Amino acid sequence: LLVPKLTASVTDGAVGVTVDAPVSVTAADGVLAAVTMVNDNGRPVAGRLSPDGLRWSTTEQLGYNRRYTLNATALGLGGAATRQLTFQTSSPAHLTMPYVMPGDGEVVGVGEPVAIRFDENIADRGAAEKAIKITTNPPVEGAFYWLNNREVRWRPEHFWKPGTAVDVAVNTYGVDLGEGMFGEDNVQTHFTIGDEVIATADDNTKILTVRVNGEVVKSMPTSMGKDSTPTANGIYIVGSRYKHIIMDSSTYGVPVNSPNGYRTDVDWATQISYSGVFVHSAPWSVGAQGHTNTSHGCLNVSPSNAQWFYDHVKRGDIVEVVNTVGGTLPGIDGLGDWNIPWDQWRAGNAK
Ligand SMILES: OC[C@H]1O[C@@H](O)[C@H](O)[C@@H](O)[C@@H]1O
Ligand SMILES: N[C@@H](CCC(=O)O)C(=O)O
Repeated sequence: LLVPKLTASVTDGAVGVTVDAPVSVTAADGVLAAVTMVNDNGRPVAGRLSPDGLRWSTTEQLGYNRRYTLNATALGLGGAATRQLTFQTSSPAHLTMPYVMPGDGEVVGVGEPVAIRFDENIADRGAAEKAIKITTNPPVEGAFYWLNNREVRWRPEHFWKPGTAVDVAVNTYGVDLGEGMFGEDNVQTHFTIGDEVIATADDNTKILTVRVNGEVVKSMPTSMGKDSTPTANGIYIVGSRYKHIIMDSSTYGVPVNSPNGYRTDVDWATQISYSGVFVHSAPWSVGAQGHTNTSHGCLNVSPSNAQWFYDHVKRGDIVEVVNTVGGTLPGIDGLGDWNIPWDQWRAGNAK
């Protein structure tokens, strides 16, 4: 009695069809007897019909800047219906690829933020935030904050609880991130929080004390930045580690040949700020470690203590510096996120 009906997720003649979602077709009062989608070159798009014959959907990534033609026929006891629909997908001016840290499957410390760094400036930060889905278990409140025009961070109010699972789905493919810039692809990463490791460098004592789940496990004499190039106070996130590295002040904005410049090969170096602070082996200053500050800002320790730090501290662990004559590490350093007050971080800066 009733003629079958076709309903597609696109309209014939549409332009700017976004490719963040599959294209589908549904039949009512009948079943789908044939569904094909081809691009402007005639090549078919992969799809799948549901077992009950009522719903077809694309099953592969749809492309930017394509003209697709969908042909569908529904058949029912009451007759047949055929439709042909042609539509154009989004045509980006630019593409941007996101890069996520930390790495997939990593175990990181209680200070590790989620980091999503785009390779282009993001004109619509809110669109980017909306496209990033963070799952936590146990669930905890967190929020986004932009360090610069390309990199956004997500973290909770307080250091993570050990044993928390964190899942990051950056679903930017087909999403307009402003001014015609679209996501180059999706990215999906997962990590876990390990032991709580917090090392405190107190300028009053010139000791760097490492605590693991609240217990003191190591007490390292240190020499921090001299009064003219002091170590900033505050909370530092542990970054990369190196068995050896050439520390080149030009990497951190300071000409080597300038008064505060340097180019030094050091062993057992753990990065704790993008501004170039490391914990590292300093055989030349062992006499001053635990007594006086001599460095350009780095936390000088002994060879054995630097190796110990390399072996026992991981990305996302915390170093807190207190009581120096320096200022406070900038919240937007790169590893300084925890120095931003929570009310300010939570409010964000997407606008
Ligand atoms: O996503 C984590 C972010 O926190 C920063 O401390 C480090 O650069 C990486 O671990 C990353 O950029
Ligand atoms: N490092 C160089 C200058 C580097 C730079 O300007 O980036 C020098 O002092 O010799």
